[PDB]
Amino acid sequence: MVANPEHYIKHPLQNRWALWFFKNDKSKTWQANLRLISKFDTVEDFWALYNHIQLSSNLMPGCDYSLFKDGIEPMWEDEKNKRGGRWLITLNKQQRRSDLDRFWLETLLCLIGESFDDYSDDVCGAVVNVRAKGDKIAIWTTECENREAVTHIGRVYKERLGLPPKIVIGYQSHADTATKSKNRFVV
Ligand SMILES: C[n+]1cn([C@@H]2O[C@H](COP(=O)(O)OP(=O)(O)O)[C@@H](O)[C@H]2O)c2nc(N)[nH]c(=O)c21
Repeated sequence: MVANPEHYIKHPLQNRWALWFFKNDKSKTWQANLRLISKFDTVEDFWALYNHIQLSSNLMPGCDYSLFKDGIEPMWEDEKNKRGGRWLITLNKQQRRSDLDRFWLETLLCLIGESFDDYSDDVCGAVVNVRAKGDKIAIWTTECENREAVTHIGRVYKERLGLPPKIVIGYQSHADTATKSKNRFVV
């Protein structure tokens, strides 16, 4: 009689997120090809978007999805990414059907669930690149000199995906990727 079961129509997330899509439309430049699909700030709206969008393993080669916090564009040029970098995970051709979709959904849940605790503010978003040569998934962070935040993020993320502990993943600064002719950290 006292303890009435309570329920909620919406369950807000701690941050608002935006899903971006990149298509290699050869009539446009790189930046013009990076477009905002939609924003969400609740569990219900995340699942409504995820269940009704094309899987990463079904995208054409050269396409990308990105989930970034509201106000952060998924590019090195953004103020919140300029001094940052990314933890990069590389997949071979065999892993497209077996790992890509599982890894990306686990990455999305990692982000929206704030799995990095006190280093949550260092997280900017994640990107999945679908490529014929090999797929890639990355988590983008705001400051490549914050070693404690970067390595905590990397360690929690690598363990979450269930990656074998013997093969390392690297963290590349965006300033180094933008000038490539090199990893700052490994985990
Ligand atoms: C993420 N990123 C990708 N590029 C361009 O995309 C190219 C390839 O970057 P990629 O698509 O991340 O890797 P890929 O080698 O598997 O294709 C880079 O050499 C840049 O020309 C980018 N170009 C700009 N301006 N800004 C970015 O944030 C950015």
